[PDB]
Amino acid sequence: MKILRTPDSRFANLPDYNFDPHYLMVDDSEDSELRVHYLDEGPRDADPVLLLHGEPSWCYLYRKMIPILTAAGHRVIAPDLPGFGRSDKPASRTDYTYQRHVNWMQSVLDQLDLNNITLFCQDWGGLIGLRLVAENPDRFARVAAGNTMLPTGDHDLGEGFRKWQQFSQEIPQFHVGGTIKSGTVTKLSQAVIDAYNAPFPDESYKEGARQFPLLVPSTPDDPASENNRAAWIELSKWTKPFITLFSDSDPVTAGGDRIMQKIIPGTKGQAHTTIANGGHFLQEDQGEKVAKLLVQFIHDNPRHHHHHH
Ligand SMILES: [Cl-]
Ligand SMILES: [Cl-]
Ligand code: NA
Repeated sequence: MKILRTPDSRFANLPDYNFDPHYLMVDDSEDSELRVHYLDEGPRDADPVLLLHGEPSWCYLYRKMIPILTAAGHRVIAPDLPGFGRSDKPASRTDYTYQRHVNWMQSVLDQLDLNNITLFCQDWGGLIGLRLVAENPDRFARVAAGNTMLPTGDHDLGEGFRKWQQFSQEIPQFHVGGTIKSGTVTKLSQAVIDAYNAPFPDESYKEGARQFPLLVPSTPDDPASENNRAAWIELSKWTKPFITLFSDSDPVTAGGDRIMQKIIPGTKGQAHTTIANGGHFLQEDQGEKVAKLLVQFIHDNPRHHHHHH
């Protein structure tokens, strides 16, 4: 595979974003490697909070959440998926697969040796992140999920998702900022919208953004269907804390918290809530509120341990 790298001038002086870049290389699965950007904030020895973004966002989506988390003493890891943000971007839509995305984020976990993780996931950050939880029980301490899902393809995904999937593929050019506007309930400033467009100087950089909706399992024969069935059987044994923080104004994922509460034992006892005045990209509309709830969630669910452990 071939990769594109967004010029660094694109990332200059973005609103409410001043986080230094970190990088690591991951195997591209085709005999080379590509660069993953991530943020790594907060005390070096603190348990990490892993913030995974999805389609078609990047770690900028988390910028209002990160300072609240680090002020409360948390280490925060916020990676950019290949195809997005400051990460390298495979040049063909066919380069992007569900399994590759899982493997690329697994490599982040492995290289950073993240343990005792609190995951917060949304959109594809949950399609990927919940797979990582299922496949790495011993690395995760807690999970928070908002406006996400984990489809196996055995069921209809519903009105909202079907509309999105169709629109995302029909449009002549993919307007990343347009998608963020459509998935928020706030009149975003143009400089914020421009920050969502920053990774993508032209259409050639958008192949990951264009492929993502096609990778969502919607049939039982999807290449990810069985892996997601297996993930659900692991989640049905997840007894550690699991909270849902879905918002009120996202038809694509509405009600998706109920199946998590039904199936996942570690949801029992947690103070799930519905984030008011929040669209699909609830971190953009309601980042402060969500981050405060995530701080509280960690506080309400201590991990008892010795020093250095
Ligand atoms: Cl736009
Ligand atoms: Cl999608
Ligand atoms: Na429950």
